[PDB]
Formats: sequence, structure tokens, C-alpha cells
Amino acid sequence: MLYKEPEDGEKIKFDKGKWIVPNKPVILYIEGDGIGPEITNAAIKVINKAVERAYGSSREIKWLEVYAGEKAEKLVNDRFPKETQEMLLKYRVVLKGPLETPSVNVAIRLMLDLYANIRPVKYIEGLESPLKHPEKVDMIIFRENTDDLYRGIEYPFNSEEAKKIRDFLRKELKVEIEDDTGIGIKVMSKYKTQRITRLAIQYAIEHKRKKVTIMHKGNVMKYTEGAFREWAYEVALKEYRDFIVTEEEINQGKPDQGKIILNDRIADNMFQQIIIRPEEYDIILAPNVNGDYISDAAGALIGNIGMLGGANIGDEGGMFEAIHGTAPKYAGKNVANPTGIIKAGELMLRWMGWNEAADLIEKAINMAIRDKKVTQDIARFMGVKALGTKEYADELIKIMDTI
Amino acid sequence: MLYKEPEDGEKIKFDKGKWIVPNKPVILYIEGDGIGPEITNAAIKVINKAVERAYGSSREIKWLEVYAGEKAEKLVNDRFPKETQEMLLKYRVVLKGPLETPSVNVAIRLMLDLYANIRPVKYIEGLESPLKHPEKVDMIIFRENTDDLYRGIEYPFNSEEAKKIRDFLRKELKVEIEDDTGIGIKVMSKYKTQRITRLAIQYAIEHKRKKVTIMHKGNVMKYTEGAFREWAYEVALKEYRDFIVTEEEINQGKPDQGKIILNDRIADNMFQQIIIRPEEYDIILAPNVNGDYISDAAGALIGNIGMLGGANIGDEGGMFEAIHGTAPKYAGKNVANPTGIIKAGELMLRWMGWNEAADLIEKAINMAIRDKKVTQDIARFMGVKALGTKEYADELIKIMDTI
Repeated sequence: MLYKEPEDGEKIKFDKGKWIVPNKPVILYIEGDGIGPEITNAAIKVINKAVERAYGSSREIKWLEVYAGEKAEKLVNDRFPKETQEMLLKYRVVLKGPLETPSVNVAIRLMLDLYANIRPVKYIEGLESPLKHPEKVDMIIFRENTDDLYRGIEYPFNSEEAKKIRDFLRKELKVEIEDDTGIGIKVMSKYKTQRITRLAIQYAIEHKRKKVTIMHKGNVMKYTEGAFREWAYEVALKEYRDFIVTEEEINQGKPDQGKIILNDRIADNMFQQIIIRPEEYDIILAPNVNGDYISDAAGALIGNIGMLGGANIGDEGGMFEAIHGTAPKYAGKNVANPTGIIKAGELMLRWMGWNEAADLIEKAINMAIRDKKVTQDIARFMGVKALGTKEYADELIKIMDTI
Repeated sequence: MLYKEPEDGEKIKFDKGKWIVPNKPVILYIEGDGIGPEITNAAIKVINKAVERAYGSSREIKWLEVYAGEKAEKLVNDRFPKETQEMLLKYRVVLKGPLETPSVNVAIRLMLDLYANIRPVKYIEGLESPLKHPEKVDMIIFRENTDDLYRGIEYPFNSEEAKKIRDFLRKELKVEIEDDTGIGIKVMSKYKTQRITRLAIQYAIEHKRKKVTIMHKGNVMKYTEGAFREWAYEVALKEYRDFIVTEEEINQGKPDQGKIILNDRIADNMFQQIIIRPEEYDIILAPNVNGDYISDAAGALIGNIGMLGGANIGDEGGMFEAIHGTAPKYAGKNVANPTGIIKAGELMLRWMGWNEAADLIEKAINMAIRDKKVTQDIARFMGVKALGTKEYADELIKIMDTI
């Protein structure tokens, strides 16, 4: 056996995806390549303090390190070892550092069935920002991570498969396509749409969020994006009636918006409104391609994209990770910024229901940034001495001990 | 006919996609609805002044008004009269105000085959921006205006049409797809991509630009977007070899960057870049949906969206318009801002090869705004009393009389 499960631990469980967490949950973690070992072990240190300072031994994460990537290769000769997979299907929750793409990330998502990609982007107190007023950006994107025309159903223009489709459409649908065309089949799932809409509303109800906007270009693509918006509304009302209110209803004769507001906006002006009035958005729900575009812009609203964390949640499991590469160039030098992976840890806490410790990490970070206790990649523009990876983590801990 | 054609004017003979303009070109214009009359006449006033001040009496535009929209409904009982169509097919270039939708915008695009949507976006001076440093924003977006999912080949998840498609992909392509699936076929034309790339390059050459970047998601949609990139690169290197240089070429030795530079970038991260350092973009080339989204993100950079102008160009014709609605609320109150349509008139001047006239207008607008001589939409945010629609155009005219 490679691993030795913590006998004082207990698997996190799921009921209708409610995610029920024990006082001593076993959580997996993969160091990752490059800077991973450093930012991740630093993350695990700040989270434990955030847990003990908020619950004081009444709760404690029993970490279990599994191997994947170059560590697994340089030790067991398998970049993704069977024992590692068995621990993943059993414990179902991993905080994983960055891993090169020499696939492991896809493998994990597939085997745990993580369909929803979550990207929370809120401004942190004293960071540089391309915006003049970023101090209002507090949104979280919910992306259905295997649904748009990312499924892969496409063919080169000079392929016979493409010829088959062109012949088909021409006589079976009376649709005429030229020969010099590349063809892709965009597919929009009803089930997939409903599954992610549930997660979005659920999350809003658990963390008492107020607005849930649907990003869509359903005015032009009626049966894919348009269908998405329709279904989203359908299941939101057929299943969470007592919790939400359509924008069309408060803007009507049955107001009282003291609960979740489900509304929608065409995707065209979306890119405008996030750059000029980011406060207009809270929780954004959209298909796979939109979410890939909207989120990158989102994170641009507030510089230091590598200080954000994300997640991949499924009906029963989750994977959390910083949103940056392995930076093999700064590996083992105690220079890298561990904020990105610590922020994934925070998100992992929120999902866990442990909002008190999540909130501590957030406050600790905000404090340190405005107090100039930062790693070199930020202090460069904050003209002050840079703190190392371990030191930055310790400053957070040292701060956390004095709320 | 009801249109008395200028007998001292000549047709613009764009033969090679280059636009061969006489000294007295005949140009059609449509006032438009709501604020159409006011803002369009103002535009015509300032444009004739720029022409005259730059070329004296050696050149003069021979304006010819054609009816469309609600004006044509009152005068001719036809939203888009056949006579108006004869003039469009004959003179082929129009400056048109905004028009409601009970559309003629799409009809003109169709009958003149204007496949290219051009959107130049550049900062002004005293204009508020949501960006801290919007100064080095001088973009121009070249969008293929009828090429992908916008062609309309989609079907709802419960259509017999969709059933035929789901059957085909199964028995003939052997691809697995659920039944609760909306379907859209993304098409990408090798021909369409080449014609718009030519326009793009042809524009950089004639207007001393120096960078054409290809926006695409060729990393997940290789056979459509990826094909777009491949084909764009092909026609460039094959038909404009002596005018351009790929990114990969300069760094791989022999520089010669004294010619237009051509490169590409993935679209996901492109949306972050336009926000943190938009100066990195000159001419952006992209497919239909991408450019539809990249266009709003940019432009949302400078904020005053209604002060932007755009064009729809074909191999031999052109439509120029402000990028804003008809604002029925401000109709006939001399309050609407005419800058947008004027900017369209500016882009029109440029395409005609009359850069002197174009530069006058541009400098004039910058001087009026830095000197706070603006309409209500802008005065409201910069302390002084607004100028009316007429008065503002008059100020520009006196300004051009000085420079």
C-alpha cells in the first residue's frame, strides 16, 4: 500500500448532493508539479489554522496525500497510479496543486464526474487593478463543464464525415452548405442544463447569495442558448419555487424580493456590463463556451489571475485548485504566491459548509494585502520587500490568530 | 422617380475591393428613426465641412437621400420601397441613421452582400473610462458577418428535424448523443475566411497599420476556429507575402518587421488581455461569434458606446452607421449625441481613401471634448453645461475651420 488512510478520519458524504461533512473529514491532496509542493503545503498550513481558530479541535481535516504527475512517475513510474484512483473514488474530495500537461486533471474530473466548474472572483482589498473601481467585483461563475460545442463533435472540411453531413443536410433538411466548410455540431442538453442550474440556486441558498443571472445569446441561437435559458427557468421554478423570484415578477405585482432573484441578460452587452458595472452581477449561469469567455474577462477585472482559485463539483465530490500553471521556473525557491491555492481551499470550505474558517482566510488575506505582507509578484508594484512563500503563509496564520 | 439623382455626381467604382472614388462621389443616406434626422443631418454638416476644409472645392460629396424605415412608411407606405432598393444597388454606399424593428439593416447587408462588419474602437481624451489607463486603446475589429452558428442551422430538441440529425450521427457517424438535446451546426467557410482576411490586410496596407491578430479557439475547435486560423495565415502568406511577417518569423531569425505583423492568440485569454493591456491589439481578425463578443468587451473599454461608429463592407459597397439605437425618448429635442454617426462618417471617409477629411473630424472631436464642448450624455459627468445636437456640430465645424 502506498497510502495509509487516517484512522481518525471519515469520508465526507452526499445526499442529493447536499454534501454532509463530518467533524473530521478525510480530504485528499496532490502536491502538484513545479511550485505545487510549496504553495500547497503552505495552503494546508493556513487552512488548518483557519479551522482550529474557528472551531478549536471540535473539527479537524484529516489530510491524505495521494500522488499524481511527476511525483508519481519519479516514485512509482505511473503518472496516475491505481491506488491514487481508488482513494479518489473513495474519498471524493481533492485540493490539488498545478500539474503539467506532458489529462490528470481531465482523468480526475471524469472519474469523479465533476460537471460544474465554479469560478468565484471577488476583489481583495489592496491589489493593483486595471479598473478604476474594482472594489465592488464580487461574482461567482457557474459553468456547465461538458456541454457546449466543446464535446468535440467536429470534422475537417476535407473529411468524408463532413461530406456525409453536407449531403445529409442538403436532401434531408433542404439546408445548403458549401464544400469548403468545417463542421461542428453544437449540442445543448436539457438534463445537463438543469443539473447545473440546481447547483447554482443551491449554492445561492446555502451561502445566502441574492442574484442568479443567466448569460445567454438566446436571441440568435434559440434552440441551444435559448433552450438553456428556458430550461434554467423551468427547473428553477418547478423545484425552487419558495426560494426564488423571477426578475419579471418583482418588476410586476408580486415583488417582495427578500430572497434569490433569477434573471437573464443577452450575452452581447454582458462583456460591457462586467467591465463598466460589475456590481450588476452576482452568480452567473451560462453554457460551456460562454463561461470559458466570461470568466477570463471576469478575472481580468481584478489583476493577479494567479491569485484566484476554482473548483470542479459533481453530484458527489469536488476538486479544488488554483487558477495558474506550474511555473517550473520558480520551483523550490520559496518565491511563488500561494494565494491561488489557498483561495481554492477557501472555496472548498464554503462548499463544506465551514463558512467560518473560509471567512477567516478571506479576512486574513485582505489584511495582509493592504498591510503589504506579500510575495514578490505583488510587492514588485507595491514597492516593498517581498515575503517568501512560507513567510507569506505564516503572516496569514499570525494574522488569523488575532481576528 | 421620387429620388432626384444628383446630375453632378459620379458612382464610386470599387472594382478591386479597393474603392475608386471620384471627386464628386454620390453617397446615399438614410436619416433613420427617432434621433435619426437630427444626428444624421449634423453628421452631413460636419462631414461636408471636413471635405471642404481638406480639399477645398476640389472634392465634394453629392448626398442623395433614400427612404427607409418609418419615414418611408409615411411617405411611401413601404418600410423599404423598391425605389430605395434601386438606388442602393446603383450607388452602393450609404450612411444610415438608426432604425427600429417592428429589418432593413439586414436587408441592405444582404442585397449589397456586405459580409464584413468593421468596428474601430479608440479612446478620445476627456471621456471617462472604466479603465484606469485607456490611453493606448486604438483597436479596429474585423468581423466575418455571416459565417458560423449565425447562419441559422439549428433545430429544437423535439423537432423531427433534430430527430433526423440525432439518427444520422448515430448510424452514419457512430457518435453518441442524448435525446433532450438542442442542435446547432457550426459552419466555417474557407472562402469566407479568405475574403475577410484580404479586407483586413488590404486595410492595414492602405492605412499604415502594422498588426493583424487572429482571434480563435483553435485549441478545442480545431476544425472550425482552428481552420479559420490556418486559412487566414494561408491567404496572407500567399497573396500578401511582401507586406506581412508572421510572429513566428521575426523571432526565428530574419526580422524585417518594417512590414505588417501577423499573429494569432487563443480567445479564452484574449478577453483578459483587452482589459489589462489593450494596446497589444491593432487589427483583430476573428470569426462571427467571437468577434460578436470581442466587439462588446472592447468598446466597453472606452465606455461611451453610443459615440462609436461602425461599417458593413462588401466587395463593392458599404453601409456606415453609429453603434446605438434610435433613442425615441430624445427624438426631436436637440439632445442626442451625434458623435457616433459622425464617427461612422469618419470610417466612411477612411474607406474612401480621404484620410485628410477623416483626420480633421477626429482631431476636431478630440479638441471639442478636451475643451468640454459636448452634449448632455457627457456634460453630466464632467461638470459643465451641455451643448445641443446642432450647437455641438456647430462647434466641431468652427474647430475644423482652425486646424
